[PDB]
Amino acid sequence: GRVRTKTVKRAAKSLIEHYYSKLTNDFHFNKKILSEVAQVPSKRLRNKIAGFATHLMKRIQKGPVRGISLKVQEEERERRLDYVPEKSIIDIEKVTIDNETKEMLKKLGYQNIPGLVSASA
Amino acid sequence: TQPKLFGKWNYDEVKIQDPCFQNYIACTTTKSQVFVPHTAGRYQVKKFRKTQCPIVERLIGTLMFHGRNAGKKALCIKVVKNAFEIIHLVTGRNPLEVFVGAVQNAGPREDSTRIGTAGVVRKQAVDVAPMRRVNLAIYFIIKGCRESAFKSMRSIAETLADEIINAEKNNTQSSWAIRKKDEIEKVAKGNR
Amino acid sequence: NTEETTKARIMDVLGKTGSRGGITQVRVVLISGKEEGRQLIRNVKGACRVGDVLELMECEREARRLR
Amino acid sequence: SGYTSQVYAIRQALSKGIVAYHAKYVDENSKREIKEQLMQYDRSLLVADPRRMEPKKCGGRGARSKMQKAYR
Amino acid sequence: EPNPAKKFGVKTPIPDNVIIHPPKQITDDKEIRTAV
Amino acid sequence: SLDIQVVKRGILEGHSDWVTSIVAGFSQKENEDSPVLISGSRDKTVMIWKLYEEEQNGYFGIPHKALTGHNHFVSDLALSQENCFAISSSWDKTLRLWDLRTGTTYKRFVGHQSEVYSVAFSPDNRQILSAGAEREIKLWNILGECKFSSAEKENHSDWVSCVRYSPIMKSANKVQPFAPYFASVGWDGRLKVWNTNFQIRYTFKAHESNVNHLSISPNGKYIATGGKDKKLLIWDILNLTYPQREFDAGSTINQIAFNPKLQWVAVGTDQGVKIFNLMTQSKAPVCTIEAEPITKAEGQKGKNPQCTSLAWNALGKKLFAGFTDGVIRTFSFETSAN
RNA sequence: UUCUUAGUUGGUGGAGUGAUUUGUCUGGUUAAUUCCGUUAACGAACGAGACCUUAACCUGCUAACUAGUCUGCUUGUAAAUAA
Ligand SMILES: [Mg+2]
Ligand SMILES: [Mg+2]
Ligand SMILES: [Mg+2]
Ligand SMILES: [Mg+2]
Ligand SMILES: [Mg+2]
Ligand SMILES: [Mg+2]
Repeated sequence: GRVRTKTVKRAAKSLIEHYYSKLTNDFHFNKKILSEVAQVPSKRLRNKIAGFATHLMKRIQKGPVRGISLKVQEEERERRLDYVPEKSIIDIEKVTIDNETKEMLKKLGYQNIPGLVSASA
Repeated sequence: TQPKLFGKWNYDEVKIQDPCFQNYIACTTTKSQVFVPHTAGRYQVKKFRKTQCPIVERLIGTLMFHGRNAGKKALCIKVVKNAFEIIHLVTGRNPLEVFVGAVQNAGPREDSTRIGTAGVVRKQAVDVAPMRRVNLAIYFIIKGCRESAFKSMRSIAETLADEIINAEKNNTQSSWAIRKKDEIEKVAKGNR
Repeated sequence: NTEETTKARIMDVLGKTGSRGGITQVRVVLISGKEEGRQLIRNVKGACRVGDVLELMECEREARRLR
Repeated sequence: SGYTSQVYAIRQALSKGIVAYHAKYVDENSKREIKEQLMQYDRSLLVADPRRMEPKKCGGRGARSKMQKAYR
Repeated sequence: EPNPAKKFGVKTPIPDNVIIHPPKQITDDKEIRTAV
Repeated sequence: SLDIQVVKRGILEGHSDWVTSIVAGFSQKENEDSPVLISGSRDKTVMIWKLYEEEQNGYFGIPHKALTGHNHFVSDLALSQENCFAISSSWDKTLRLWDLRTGTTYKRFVGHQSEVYSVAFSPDNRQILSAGAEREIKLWNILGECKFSSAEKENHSDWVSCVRYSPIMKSANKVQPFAPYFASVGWDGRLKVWNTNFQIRYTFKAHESNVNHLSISPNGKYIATGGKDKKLLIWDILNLTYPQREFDAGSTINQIAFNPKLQWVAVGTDQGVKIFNLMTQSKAPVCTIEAEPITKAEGQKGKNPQCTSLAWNALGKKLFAGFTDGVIRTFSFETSAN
């Protein structure tokens, strides 16, 4: 019946939330941190929080972590690595039209302007 | 050197020919080779520990089982030792290689599960497991000893001795044990 | 007493049956003179792991359910 | 406490001592030999039989048994 | 009440009541080996 | 061709938990190998090993004396000039002086408050330095009198992981421009260099991650530093506005130790150990992760046990590494192959 | 005693004219309205937990003429020494 009280989970969640960088993959080291890091009344309860918090550490060694936010630490360094383009995948110059599209365009009257249509056999 | 049982009964004097009982018995292990059947072990803890119990420790246990009279292994270890001496003086065989056989024989291979539906008591064909088989075998063997052993000058170490012998033989007329062993299968072979 | 005790071992422990919630259903594999290899789904009672060995006194069986 | 138990301790002391001797008075390697040696045969020579007694309860006559209960 | 210098009620925290002090802020100096 | 092929020599089995510290005897006589090996495990015990001769039975050596001591973990071991005295740091909040020939500790320094993460022994074996979670470095008398404690103005953020003393040039020349010192590395990722009299000499923010270890070249010229930073940084005791050399070893770094001569750096990572060369400008001269002794437990497989300690023998030929499974592995180096 | 089962509420928001409902759920999961997760709900209160006592580990600390071990002495049986 080894399940975790909500409090136990919240703690591990928020601890990891604030100190991710510092937190290790070792329970003992982490337990020490958790104790030096906050107010855990029960010595026992402290472990539970660390034992589980440590668990999450290995589940983030995976990435999919519902409920947790690693902003500056990870989440943001994420944006810094994904914004370098060169030529809009969209060519305003030459554009293509198919049957249907051209059909709608010839009605609109815009049928033919700076965009070329291509036929297919 | 090899630690004989009760000081005079080589364990390697036996082997489990059938594969069924190989893991569901004790003669086979290095740890099992004990001088005394008393280990105050911690079997019966996980859900299969019972296995690792030196077959005779089991016998002694199942033996000190009648209420008031029992609950004291001290003695029971005796009733079992004398019984082994006595079994030897008759077939002069390594009495473990006797008790062992008996254990393999006295265990029913088939039983009927009572499954009743609205008053009617029906039954089905069920194949009896190994652990269950051995358990039944010993329980049975001993069960009988007391039967006659009661208001008799015949002693348990004697009743038991006389039992373990015929129980190995399959002598359906001299083993309250094997009687059921057969009947349980028979009746069971009927309900099936 | 001339019986045809074909020795068979446990392949897979299916589930539990008989609302007596004690009987176990198991898939078997044989090892005996007669046939061998034939797989059956028999009903046990008692302590049983994967790979044990059980003496069937009737290979023509294999009742079954799983609901 | 009891005849049987003492024997178990007298046992456990021997085993622990023979090993304990070899630790500080012999090659730490010789200790390892004997330790596994005993461990392999029986743990009750080095380990400690954890269990003790379990206290009673006003719920009945003993540690886990209780006054009869007529229903009908 | 966490103050040994007060007569309010309690003194020991509630067993669940778990706070997790967020990291503070830090600034400092360095002792580089000058390059001239 | 002439290449580095790492031939294995043997394994030392005896430790229950992690092997957090290792030290080999010093050269009691110019260029003579020392037959003394000391290790420290999380099992709470210190180990004195009986080195074997040309062994390959499977092992390389056997346990000679096991030290019953601390009530907790052993974080580090500092060895006395002559192989006969040693200190150990523990999380139990104490340190111990072992008379290596008698499983006894004649002196325990009690004064630390938090766990201890390192023990520094002074050349002139009379100064004992200890670093721990307290963020304090304590100075002890060869007796046990805690003498001084690194003040606030001086100590650093987070805890201290390791502290060492720059070695000592023997010839009474006018030595280097630097004077012996002792540097400390903290979890705040800061490397500090101390002027003997506990006065700040150099504090540069080293990495971003915590630093698990540091090592000083026998020259007392450069210092190697690494941690979760996953990067190994080496520093010149002179121009320090930047590291004299930087490498990237796969995963986190736990121990860094230069060769007592050879001039390479052995790095203890979670993978295994990667050895680099300052001679070149390469990036991984050698590499071993080979870890799987207990791993052969039919079914039980702890893929790659991370190493917890690195230590060469006197000369610089043999190399030891303590791992997760509490097993020390021996690696020798043969070149000019092919 | 129900029951030590694991339940019980109220603020705002949603549905009903209304008693009332949702919140406290479809599915998993757990000894548990315990979690995962779902989600017209969101935030919360008391309960199980957490906690407290006792039991099991510590050849490492703290100590001990109202515990006990050892060390040098000495005494009795013994030939002494051993015991
Ligand atoms: Mg409302
Ligand atoms: Mg309304
Ligand atoms: Mg809610
Ligand atoms: Mg409801
Ligand atoms: Mg309701
Ligand atoms: Mg549900």
